[PDB]
Amino acid sequence: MERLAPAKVNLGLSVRFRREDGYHELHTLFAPFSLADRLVVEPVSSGLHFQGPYGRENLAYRAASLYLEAAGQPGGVRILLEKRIPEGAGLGGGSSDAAQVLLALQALYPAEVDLFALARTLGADVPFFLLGRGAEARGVGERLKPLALPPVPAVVFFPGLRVPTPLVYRAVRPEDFGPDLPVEAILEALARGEEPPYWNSLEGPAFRLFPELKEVRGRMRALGLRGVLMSGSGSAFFGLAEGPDHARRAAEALRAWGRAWAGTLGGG
Repeated sequence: MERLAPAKVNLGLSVRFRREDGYHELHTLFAPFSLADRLVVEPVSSGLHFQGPYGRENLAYRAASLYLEAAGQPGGVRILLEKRIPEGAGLGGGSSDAAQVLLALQALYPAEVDLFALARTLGADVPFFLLGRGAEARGVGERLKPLALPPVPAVVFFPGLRVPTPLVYRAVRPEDFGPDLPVEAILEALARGEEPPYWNSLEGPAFRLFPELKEVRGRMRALGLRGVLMSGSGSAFFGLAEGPDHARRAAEALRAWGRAWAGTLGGG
């Protein structure tokens, strides 16, 4: 079986306050983006044979192991993961990989396994990717409500500036806290091709600590992209294009400074 595991971007991210539990309450939109890892998943008589980054620590490996356990060890599987999405950049490739492995095994080895229970065990964004569409999220990003997003042309850019993800959160200050995102107005702005009334509260600390990031945004703005945001905790950025040729040409120009892809954001 072949599968495609699409990326996501956070189409706006607002840090609402610090919770009684010490994490930050978010309000954020998750939008699928068409850049996708390719997975080949095939049943075999025995064993779990996995090729991809991180070996046994890969979320998709853990997904397969959990599934086969839940299903009463119905047989083996061979999984090949070909990465197209950069890792640890706010794009959710690993979570998407794991979702597709769950869905593939569900088809290959039906056994009334509760995929969402497994996905919540795996955590991160696996429950989101199982939905196959956009979502509005609260809590720490895990409390989901489905959201229909208009499909629009977009560009994702990866500058190669990795820091541990807790850093950007530890750097957040009360002065960075925002209101809820105006969800309907953001959707309207996407469909109308306007500048969306969104923000990413994490850009507060991130641009203060890493001024290189403002240069990334400026470069994307100069190519005509609208609504340029760092995606979640970063460091990937996205921007909205006027049309598919514009997305392609802006992505091509950005390759001078890093990795870029033209695609579609939203769609379900």
